[PDB]
Amino acid sequence: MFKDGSLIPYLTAGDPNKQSTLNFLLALDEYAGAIELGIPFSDPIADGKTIQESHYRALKNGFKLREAFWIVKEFRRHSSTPIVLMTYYNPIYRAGVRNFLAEAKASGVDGILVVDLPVFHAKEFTEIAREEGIKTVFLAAPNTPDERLKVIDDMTTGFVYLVSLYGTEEIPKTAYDLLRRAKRICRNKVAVGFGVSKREHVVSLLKEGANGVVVGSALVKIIGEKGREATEFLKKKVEELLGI
Repeated sequence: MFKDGSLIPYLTAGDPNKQSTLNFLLALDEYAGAIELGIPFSDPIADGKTIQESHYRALKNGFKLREAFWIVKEFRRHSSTPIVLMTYYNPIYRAGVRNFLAEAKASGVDGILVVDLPVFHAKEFTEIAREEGIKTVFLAAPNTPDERLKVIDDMTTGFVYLVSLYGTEEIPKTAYDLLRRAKRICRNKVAVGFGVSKREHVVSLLKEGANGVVVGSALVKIIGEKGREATEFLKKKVEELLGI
């Protein structure tokens, strides 16, 4: 879905507010190869500390499941940059999968990542998304075996998203191991969410096969620091991670 060597900015929808998220996105596009928009949820038991707090914030500031599409609808008015919507199953299962997928397709969403998709509903979900034109994005952690990575790759139409609860300040060997294993198995391109925070992390991961490097934590960190005034600090951090 994105060019090799891509830096993939991740932001939580509505942190601090929807209009502000849109501002940050339009401010990081020039560096992005793709954008990942998260939908805040009550129990983000899969995310790390920093990102869990962005959800806690978004929800505090009054967020609604459909404020995310607005962010995308408006972003499109200026960019074609592929957009992947990140979410927990709950929101989708409540509003209706096909209903949710179709609506995202209308606002401009290209693909979607469901962090905790029940294997019991994975099949139907992938088929529906396909009918609706939404490329799928599946996740894998360091405790994912080669055999599941293969199953994941065969279902994936967008790209495989490798993560690490670990954190860092260096990328843990377990995450590196996961990357190597993924490149050796996945036919789809892969992006890594290993919580980068240093220019040496980006250089190293791209060098090791990561088709794309996601950058969330390091941005959400700043966002939860400067709020609306995060913009400029976001660009300097991105440039740092680029060495520019």
